[PDB]
Amino acid sequence: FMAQILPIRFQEHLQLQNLGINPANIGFSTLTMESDKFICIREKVGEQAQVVIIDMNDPSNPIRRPISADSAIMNPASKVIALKAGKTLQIFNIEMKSKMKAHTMTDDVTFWKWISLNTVALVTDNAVYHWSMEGESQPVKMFDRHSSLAGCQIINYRTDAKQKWLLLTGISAQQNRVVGAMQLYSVDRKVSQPIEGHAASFAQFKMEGNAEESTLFCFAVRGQAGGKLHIIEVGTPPTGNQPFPKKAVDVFFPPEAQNDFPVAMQISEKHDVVFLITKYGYIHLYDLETGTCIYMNRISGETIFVTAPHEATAGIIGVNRKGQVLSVCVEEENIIPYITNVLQNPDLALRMAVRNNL
Ligand SMILES: Nc1ccc(CN2C(=O)c3cccc4cc(S(=O)(=O)[O-])cc(c34)C2=O)cc1
Repeated sequence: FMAQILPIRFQEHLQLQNLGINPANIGFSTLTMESDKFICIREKVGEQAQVVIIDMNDPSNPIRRPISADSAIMNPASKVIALKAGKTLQIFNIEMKSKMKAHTMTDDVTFWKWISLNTVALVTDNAVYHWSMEGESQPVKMFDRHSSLAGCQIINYRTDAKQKWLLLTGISAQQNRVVGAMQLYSVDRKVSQPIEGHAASFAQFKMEGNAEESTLFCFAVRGQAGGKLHIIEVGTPPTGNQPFPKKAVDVFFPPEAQNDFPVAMQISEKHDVVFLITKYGYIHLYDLETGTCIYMNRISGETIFVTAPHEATAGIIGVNRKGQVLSVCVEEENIIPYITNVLQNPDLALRMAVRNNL
């Protein structure tokens, strides 16, 4: 019943191999997508190291520049790029063809990522720094890394909106398992919490009855106890709010997917939906308020190794290993019909409609 409609809209936006990208460079170490505005790829043509920038507003005309850099990350909002070559970091203004800032670290930066329109996060072996692209300021140490992450491949770093709750995520191979290790740091309390987790995100959510938004932390894991998803409030609740009751639900893997696990998460605050992507290319949607599982399907034949929020649709956009750029968002006309008649969850249908009416 109602097989003709889904609660989502799947889209393919590009195929990177048709834009002259070599498939060997379509991967985590060489292809970055810091937001839905740009894809940046490092490639070596002959002996010449190049950066290719694909503007997602005009993708058919990608720009190549010779640049020697071990990593290249575009700003989420503006035509600004950060480049690193060993311990030396530079940020450039593309439009004005000019250096903005530079810094030389004393420790190697194993992982970095833009966390806002103006700030880069730097992860060394022993600490995490935030670096403004503005003014003269050097990077500022935010916290020391927790021992639980020693030896991990760092795969993500993100923060809540107010940059008071900071989350570093790595993974390690423990025999034939991929074990997630997160470090949640409170800026205000100066406290770290180690957490076994594979993918996470923050979100603001205004509870019925509350005048102020709650800051939520959502993470997913597949550990020895199976797949789990948790949704918890972090930090002091605004004065006058009731606290958000913590949610803990299962994350389903079919029997043929014993080695699948979560790899990416983005949240729609417009729809209060969590998007989780798995290693095997499955997407799951969960209600942010309750953790109820709305939808699961395999949407990609290849692993999706990078994701961002998809702004215009409040969805999730990603790149897979073959170079498909794909996205998933709420289908706003069909989601409530699906919840009503396929999930048979009228409580959720009502909550969604109450929010939509505003
Ligand atoms: N297509 C494109 C890409 C990057 C830029 C920004 N940009 C620049 O605009 C730029 C201007 C002048 C010298 C530069 C040197 C270097 S590097 O030698 O340190 O890798 C990098 C840059 C640069 C640089 O990235 C402008 C246009």
